[PDB]
Amino acid sequence: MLTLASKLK
Amino acid sequence: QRLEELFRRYKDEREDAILEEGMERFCNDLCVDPTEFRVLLLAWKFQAATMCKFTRKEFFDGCKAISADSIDGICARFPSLLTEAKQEDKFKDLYRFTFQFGLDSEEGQRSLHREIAIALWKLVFTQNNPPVLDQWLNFLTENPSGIKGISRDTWNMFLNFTQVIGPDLSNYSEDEAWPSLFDTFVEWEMERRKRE
Repeated sequence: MLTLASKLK
Repeated sequence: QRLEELFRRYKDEREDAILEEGMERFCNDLCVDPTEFRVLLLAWKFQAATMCKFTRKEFFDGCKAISADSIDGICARFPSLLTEAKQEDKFKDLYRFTFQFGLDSEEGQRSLHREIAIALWKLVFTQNNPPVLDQWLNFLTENPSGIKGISRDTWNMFLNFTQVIGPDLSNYSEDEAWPSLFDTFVEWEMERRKRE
């Protein structure tokens, strides 16, 4: 889930 | 019933799906870094293709597919998932899925962002690094020729590329109908061998 961190910000 | 309770605890309050908050708790319970290879394998098995999301159907069909209705059951499957992904035909399938997965269809794009492509190439080859992969990924982070993204055919043909050529490069022909990016790379890679 490469985009998880960005999506959580 | 255990599957329903399991789904319910990661499920979005509004949508009938696991979104990013659930996904993160779900990986945490699995004791797995969210970006690691087993998580790609899970998404593959659940046939997600939308990053950071498992719809109710994907989750149920995917859990059923690996015969798990629990966090502990899923973890127990990991070693055999790893083994499965090593078989030639499964790997080709996982490799094709990985492009679609990294692809933001919500917009949606038709190409992968260069950096996702770079991360996903590294991830998908986890168990089997081809000789040419390290430099290919160095080449792309540098991005000498300023590409915006990686298309489906470039991704598709890269696998064969890694099988045909290298470490020697002796089987590379500039005349062959490889995506032109491969030629840009071979040049770049000749230059770095020189400067080395």
